Amino acid sequence: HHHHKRKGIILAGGSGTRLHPATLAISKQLLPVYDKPMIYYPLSTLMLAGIREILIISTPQDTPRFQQLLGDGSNWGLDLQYAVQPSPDGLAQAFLIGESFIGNDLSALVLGDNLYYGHDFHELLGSASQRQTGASVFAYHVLDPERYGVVEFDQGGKAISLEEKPLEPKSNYAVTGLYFYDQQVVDIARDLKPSPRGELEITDVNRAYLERGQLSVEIMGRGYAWLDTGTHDSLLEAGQFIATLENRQGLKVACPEEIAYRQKWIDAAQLEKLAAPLAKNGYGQYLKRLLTETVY
Amino acid sequence: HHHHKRKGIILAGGSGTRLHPATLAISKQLLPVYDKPMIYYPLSTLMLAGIREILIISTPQDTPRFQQLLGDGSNWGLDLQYAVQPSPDGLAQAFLIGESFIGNDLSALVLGDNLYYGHDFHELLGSASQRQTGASVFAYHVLDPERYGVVEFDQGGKAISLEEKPLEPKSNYAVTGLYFYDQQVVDIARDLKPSPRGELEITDVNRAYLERGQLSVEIMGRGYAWLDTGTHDSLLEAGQFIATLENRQGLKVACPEEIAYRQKWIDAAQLEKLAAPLAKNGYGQYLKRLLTETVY
Amino acid sequence: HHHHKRKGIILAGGSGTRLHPATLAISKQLLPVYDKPMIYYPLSTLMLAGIREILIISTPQDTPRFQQLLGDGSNWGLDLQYAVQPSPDGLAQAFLIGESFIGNDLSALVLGDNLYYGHDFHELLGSASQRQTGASVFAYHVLDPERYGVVEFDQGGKAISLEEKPLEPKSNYAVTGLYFYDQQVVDIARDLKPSPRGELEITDVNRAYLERGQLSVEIMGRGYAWLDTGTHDSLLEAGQFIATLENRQGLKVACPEEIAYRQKWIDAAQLEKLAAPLAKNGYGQYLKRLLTETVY
Amino acid sequence: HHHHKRKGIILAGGSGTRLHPATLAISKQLLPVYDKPMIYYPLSTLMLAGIREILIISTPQDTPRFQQLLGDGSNWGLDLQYAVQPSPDGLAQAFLIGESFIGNDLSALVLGDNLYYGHDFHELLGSASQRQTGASVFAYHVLDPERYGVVEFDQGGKAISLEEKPLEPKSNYAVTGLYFYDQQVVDIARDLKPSPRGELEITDVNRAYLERGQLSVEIMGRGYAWLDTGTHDSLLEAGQFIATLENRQGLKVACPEEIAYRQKWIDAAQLEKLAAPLAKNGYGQYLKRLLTETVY
Ligand SMILES: CN(c1c(N)n(Cc2ccccc2Br)c(=O)[nH]c1=O)S(=O)(=O)c1ccccc1
Ligand SMILES: CN(c1c(N)n(Cc2ccccc2Br)c(=O)[nH]c1=O)S(=O)(=O)c1ccccc1
Ligand SMILES: CN(c1c(N)n(Cc2ccccc2Br)c(=O)[nH]c1=O)S(=O)(=O)c1ccccc1
Ligand SMILES: CN(c1c(N)n(Cc2ccccc2Br)c(=O)[nH]c1=O)S(=O)(=O)c1ccccc1
Ligand SMILES: [Cl-]
Ligand SMILES: [Cl-]
Ligand SMILES: [Cl-]
Ligand SMILES: [Cl-]
Repeated sequence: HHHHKRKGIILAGGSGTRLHPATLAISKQLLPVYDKPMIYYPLSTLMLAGIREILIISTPQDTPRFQQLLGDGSNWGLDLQYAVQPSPDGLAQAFLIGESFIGNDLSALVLGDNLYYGHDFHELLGSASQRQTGASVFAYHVLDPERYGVVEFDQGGKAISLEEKPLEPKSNYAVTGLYFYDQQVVDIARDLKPSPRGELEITDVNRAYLERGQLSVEIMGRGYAWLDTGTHDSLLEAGQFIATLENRQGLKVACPEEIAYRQKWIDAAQLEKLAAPLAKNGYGQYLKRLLTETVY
Repeated sequence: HHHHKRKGIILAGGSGTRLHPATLAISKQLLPVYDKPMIYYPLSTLMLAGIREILIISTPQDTPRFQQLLGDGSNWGLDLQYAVQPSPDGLAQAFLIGESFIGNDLSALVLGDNLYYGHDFHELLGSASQRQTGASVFAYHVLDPERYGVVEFDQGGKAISLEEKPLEPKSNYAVTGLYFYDQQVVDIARDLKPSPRGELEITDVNRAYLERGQLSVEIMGRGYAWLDTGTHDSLLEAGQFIATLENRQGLKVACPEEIAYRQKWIDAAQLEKLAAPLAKNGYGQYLKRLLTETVY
Repeated sequence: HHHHKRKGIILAGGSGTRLHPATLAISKQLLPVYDKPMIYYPLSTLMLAGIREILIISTPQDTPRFQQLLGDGSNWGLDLQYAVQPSPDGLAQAFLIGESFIGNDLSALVLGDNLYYGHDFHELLGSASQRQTGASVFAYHVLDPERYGVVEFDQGGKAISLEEKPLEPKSNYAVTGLYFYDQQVVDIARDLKPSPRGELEITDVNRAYLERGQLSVEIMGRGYAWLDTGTHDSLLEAGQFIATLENRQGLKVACPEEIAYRQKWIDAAQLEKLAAPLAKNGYGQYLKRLLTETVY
Repeated sequence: HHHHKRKGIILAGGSGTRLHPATLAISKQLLPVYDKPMIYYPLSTLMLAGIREILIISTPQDTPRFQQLLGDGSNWGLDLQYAVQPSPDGLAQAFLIGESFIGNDLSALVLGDNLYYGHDFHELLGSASQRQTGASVFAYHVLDPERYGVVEFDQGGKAISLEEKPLEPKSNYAVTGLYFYDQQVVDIARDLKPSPRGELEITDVNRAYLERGQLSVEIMGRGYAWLDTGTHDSLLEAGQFIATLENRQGLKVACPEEIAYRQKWIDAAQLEKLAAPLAKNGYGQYLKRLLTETVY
């Protein structure tokens, strides 16, 4: 136990009224994507990147529920802490809210409703996580880049501009909801002004690194799935996508107890205890099977 | 001493740990089925039976959230009351919990995780609602009767036995989660002894009515969909099913605002106000279109 | 000189290049919807109307394949004939191609890519089939009327105009792909002039009947599913929709063997033989179960 | 044009009666998976492995249809040839049928109903394709390894046995439907005897390489999708899986014209011509867009 290198933040704050009435009772990032709470996925992304000290930011109403779901992290070899965003005034506000949590360390922000799947994903993040200066982002080809921060490249494949929700996007490349930053991000976030939309823009954070030549924009290839959670239709597809992978394989995607176990943050003895409450359903069954099966 | 309509109950309590970890932060009946919380579907079903006075039974933990979503019903021409079920002791327990709520009235119990769709469904509920003594249930042909209460019929089509979760079902006709009762149900329920599963069984209730010759079983035809919400798989399918119908039709299934509007429990002016806070999203836009479209 | 029942047509011709490359090797109406060829669904629809004598219209290239699948109908208590449509010149062309087949009889046209599901669907088809003069069509509320023939109603609910693919639909009520005709349709069809699209339009046919006051439009309610097969997306959804119903119920939608059995066009002994060559798979096992289960 | 290094074979032969009636009219590998014929996927796998000379083996009935779909290959920079398997007497029969096509060259067999997706898939195949001696296979963790050829590993992660459809599988690792072989496979196939099931087993081919220490079994990781096409349910999931990837990305999976174009087997001028017939639908639109868009 802990009373209060790279730190993680999950920004799991309010989506406004766009998925109401589904999200009227509870924020989106506590709803299941197939067999597990949405937040398990970005949590799992951070743990895959090797990050164990992690701040979860949510609305004032829902922190108790996040706190309840995940606890202090210790049962999974994590050190979790919690903070609140009172209004949805931009994703960069994560760096103001998390300022004292970050301290003097390196950091990474993941959106709490972002789903990543694919091969060698541990290596793709460990590469960004090892770059100790500047920021690292990921660009992914999408059909509807107007909804996102859009990267423009020159003919030699070098990032030359970023634009948030452009009316005429410059490419089909969109910045995904996963960001790695050095010790400069907090101080860049403090200097931000609200945009025409009344938000502290993460795209402004990232343009400040671009303007200094310190932004690494790596291509996240078509062979990776960055799954859309923005619409009722896209939530549905995501659960369909995860279910098809888990049913085919008899292996789970973004099972935090398993990831902990593979990183050796918990031992056999602890995994076994975590299997015990859930032993009557499939998820406890999965976790027990992992004790005696070799999975390459 | 000397003496001189039908209330509804929705049971939306603990699904224990069945669907953990998806349901760890929030109870099943608030998870979305496509674009609206699951509890809207059975609420709509009672509304369609003509029932305006309704008791929602939930866990102590989740009652506030049902209340936040649903309020007192006044916005939709209903009256909603709340009660808690501290321990999931079985479905027949709704009648003890709801004894003061029911009083000397007729009742209807609906499971808070049961979705229905189909044609003349209003009329099928009308005929059970207007049967003023005894009980009515609905029998539906399912692939896996062993999971349900099962009705055995004789060669005349008459109901002759009921068995809860039989290993060797006598038919494929499962009893759906919607039950209509006369003034005898509370007394029947008080006398029940817990099953060996540690549960007060709705099927024991229906058997009492059967043994007194006061149980109408109606067939809910194959042209109706009675959807499965028991697993992560079936839940996903339930969302796909609704999405497909609403995207095809430009009409919603189980939109409580709409149903109150068509029942004339609320007027055009009242519906316009309900639309306003959701005007940016599709749900609010749909409520608005209903004002100026004849829909047959 | 001196003179003294209803045939069906299924149009399963060229979808041109719309769904190429999926449909390059094989026509649309033979692609599966879940577990059975698409053409089974509209065939089943005619069977449900009581119609036993049926002409299948396909491309010259694909007729052998319809014939290999369906034969002459004798196995299922029907009589199937075949005709070809060398150029996709429009739906009303079915009446010229099928003129000798129809003779002096009543008719019914069904599109070979149109799926229907719902309750009392038998009865809804019964009332159109038994209307012996004029034409009957069905109007269904859709999200995208602009893609269909659209019915405009006056405030009494009476059909007053029909428009093919209007840019500004007068209602959301599209005319479904199922049409019932008296002995005037062939003559109406011979007189049509091609539309500017180079097509003989079914909607022109229905307008002739409207202008003579002999067009019944019945509403196919929202409790019916009329499924979309026009796109790769909608097709996939159509398979998901059927799969969900059949997996839930342990019953099939549009199983022609079953429907002949229940119509008493074939007997138990005949159905047992049809089951045999499919006995290893689920379809054959289902046919076998139908012999020894009462299904209401 | 060509009249009749590594060669490819696609075995797209009969699945018997297990998907009847869906497959009664046409073999499975000509049915669409979402927007394209199933065979496009394994074709695309071979082209991704750098293989351009390719033999397509099908039933006698369906060769004309495969021939019709794909032609001589020349429009896509391939050299296709066709041959027939008269009865389904085992996957190893591909090497007897293809003996003279193979000649003295290296070879690779892909099953015509196998779908692969994932990142760095070009590199994973180019590694197997470069190993000039022995055979290379892939092992993938699945839920139901009894259906497949199953690999057993020792504690150091070395393949020590292969078993075809074991009643008690030794691991959850299954051999996928993609095989690379040197000049020995033809002569090993000729010496095979039929199994207890009356088939020339590909697993026997691969055990012969294992017994000689010449089988490379590489793990295909959980971050890759090997999609199941064996059941109606699994076909459906696959089309759902592909559609979700293509709709999110605005990029296609296994578009052979695109792969050809990226390998430089056809130029801009040719791609443009292939866009022309399909210009009115999305797939022609996709191909034209590829002329003027840089996709990393
Ligand atoms: C399918 N993936 C996955 C894995 N690859 N792994 C393997 C794993 C686990 C711990 C450390 C490295 C690796 Br590789 C795992 O244990 N769980 C997984 O869900 S993943 O890398 O694409 C992924 C991990 C976490 C969140 C989202 C996807
Ligand atoms: C699709 N259905 C439906 C309707 N039929 N209706 C029409 C309606 C509304 C009020 C009273 C009668 C009728 Br009919 C509606 O307004 N909303 C609906 O969702 S239903 O009858 O099958 C249904 C009602 C309530 C919950 C689930 C399905
Ligand atoms: C689900 N339906 C259905 C049925 N209702 N029936 C029952 C049936 C059969 C023959 C005659 C009347 C009736 Br009811 C059946 O045997 N197979 C069916 O698929 S349906 O009436 O909506 C339908 C029939 C034909 C094609 C598509 C749907
Ligand atoms: C999504 N994939 C994919 C690609 N990766 N590519 C990129 C590509 C194309 C040609 C040569 C190398 C690469 Br990388 C492509 O052009 N089409 C694709 O479908 S894939 O490598 O996983 C794949 C290719 C072919 C069949 C099945 C999957
Ligand atoms: Cl990639
Ligand atoms: Cl019915
Ligand atoms: Cl209806
Ligand atoms: Cl992997």
